Amino acid sequence: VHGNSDLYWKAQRYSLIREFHSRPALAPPLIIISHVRLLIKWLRRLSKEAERKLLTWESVHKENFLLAQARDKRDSDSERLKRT
Amino acid sequence: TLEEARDRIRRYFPKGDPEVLQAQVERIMTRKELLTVYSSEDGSEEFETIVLRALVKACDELRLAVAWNRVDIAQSELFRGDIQWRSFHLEASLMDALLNDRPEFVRLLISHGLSLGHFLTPVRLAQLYSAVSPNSLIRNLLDQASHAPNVGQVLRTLLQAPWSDLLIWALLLNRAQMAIYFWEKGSNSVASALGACLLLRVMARLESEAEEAARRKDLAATFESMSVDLF
Amino acid sequence: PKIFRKKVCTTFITTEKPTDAYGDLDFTYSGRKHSNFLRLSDRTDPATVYSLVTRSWGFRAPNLVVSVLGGSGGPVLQTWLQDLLRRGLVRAAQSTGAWIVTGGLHTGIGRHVGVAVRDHQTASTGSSKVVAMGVAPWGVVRNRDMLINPKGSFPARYRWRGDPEDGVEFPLDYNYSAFFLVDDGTYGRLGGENRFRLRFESYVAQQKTGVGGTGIDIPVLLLLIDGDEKMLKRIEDATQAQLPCLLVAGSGGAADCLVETLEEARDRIRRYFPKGDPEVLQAQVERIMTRKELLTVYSSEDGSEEFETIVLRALVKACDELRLAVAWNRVDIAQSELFRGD
Repeated sequence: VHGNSDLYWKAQRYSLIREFHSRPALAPPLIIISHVRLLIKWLRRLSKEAERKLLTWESVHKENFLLAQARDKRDSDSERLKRT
Repeated sequence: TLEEARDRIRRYFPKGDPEVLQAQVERIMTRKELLTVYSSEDGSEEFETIVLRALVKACDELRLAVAWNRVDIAQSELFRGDIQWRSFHLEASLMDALLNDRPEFVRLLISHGLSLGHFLTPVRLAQLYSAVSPNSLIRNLLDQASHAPNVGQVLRTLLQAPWSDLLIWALLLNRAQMAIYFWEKGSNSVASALGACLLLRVMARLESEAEEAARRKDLAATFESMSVDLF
Repeated sequence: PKIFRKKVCTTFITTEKPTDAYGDLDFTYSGRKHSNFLRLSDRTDPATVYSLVTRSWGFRAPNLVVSVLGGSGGPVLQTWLQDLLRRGLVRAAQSTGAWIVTGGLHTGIGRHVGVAVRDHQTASTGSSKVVAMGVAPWGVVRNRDMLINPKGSFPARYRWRGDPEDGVEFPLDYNYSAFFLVDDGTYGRLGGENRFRLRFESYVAQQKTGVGGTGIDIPVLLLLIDGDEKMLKRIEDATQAQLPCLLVAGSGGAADCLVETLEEARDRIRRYFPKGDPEVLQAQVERIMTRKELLTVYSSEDGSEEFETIVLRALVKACDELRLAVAWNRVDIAQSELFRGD
């Protein structure tokens, strides 16, 4: 079970980090300050050109990935045997 | 049809009733358009090209190539530069290639040059979501979406580049080769492979038939490995 | 990237003014990349044109430039020449690495070349494309009005309404990689383009292949198909500036010089192929016959095959061939040239 426990731990490692990033950063002996502040708020109730440059960069690498996939399938031995 | 010697011909082939049968054969010669000859051919070969020759003589042939599920006919009819295939011929044959499950015709007809922003009218997009077997899963999802075209609500209860509309179309009807081709043509590829993997696994848990749920889990594994390799 | 190419290139209407029409160019079709176009003056240098293509648009330096001329078959060309332009020209342009320079418009032999490029791009998966370029006069463009905004770096949505083919305006073809649009200022007629065309061909022919340099001069060849009377001045203006040429059988507009190189029956030949102006055109054809060295024949060949050996035959007739074998990245040519013990 050692390999499946590594695969499970890495996937859970994202949501554990996200839990600490989403916490009110004040220690639990002194955390009453942040709970008072959230109680007050409860009482009262990229740029476009940067995304275009990013997505065209992604599409360049997509095309190189698909061309190398087609060359690897074409130079395989079974498709040489089909073409002969 | 190669052409009184008429009365001669009606008196050594049939051997009886010359002038009545001559009136019959001349009735056939009134419509000599609808008559073909199979003489100087290969013999027991290339029957299909002569069927197309008879149907074009009696006159759409690209739509016949889709309907017979035979690709070499359509390919040879596109290399012939005398015809100069226009837009509405290619658009009609592409709808026949999408309603049926023929992905190699979709690849061949898009590579020839065709506008898809002019193609996907909302009438045609309404026709694609009605190519549904009535005892499937997407039929119940669309009917419950209208009970309270409406594919955005179907995505909500589950979750000019129009390539993403055809990707969502091919995922909801579980077409494997269609959805992979529409992934390879559109942009924003890493997020769309993870979105395809999510949507297929949600619909695979909700599937009644066991073979179709097995089919959807195999396709979702394919989209996961493509996002891994691209990233 | 758009402002300096607006200012350096100019257009004249004659007041010579900065440009407004350049950038990318998409069509209605899907799955394809963008083509580059530029509204350029007629009296401008090809030096900044070459630097604009090979450094800003993005293109490798050519190893070969072949210009396609003709166009006597308007609606339908023969299937024989259709197979020659499909196989023999484009597979050598894709293997050796080359530019095809034709008129960018639909008319003439522009459609037949562009269909050959698209059919080569569809019938195989070559993982690349054949760089075909086009020059066209600005006044003959069908709807040039979709190109006018002087800002720059934009896909201009070019449109085909499906119009009947009038002989005043012509639409651009959709199978080329880049377009040159020359603002001559007459707005009426094909013919005011060929000066910049021949100057740009000779400017490419003057430069050389290589990494930093130290290579052969890029061989520029001319490919003649049927054509009209308006090409005989172009054949002579080309062969005056030291450019080789090649001739296919085709029809009579090239068979004029084919028969005259196989050899008054002269005045006869000048009065059934062209059908007009005997003695002036006879003076032109005899100007071509002064330099019969720079003329080759493609008649009794395989057809759509062994194009590259005939290119070497034309360049050696006009005379290094081992260096051409290195520059084209093709090994069988050099190997066969080393086994020849002569």
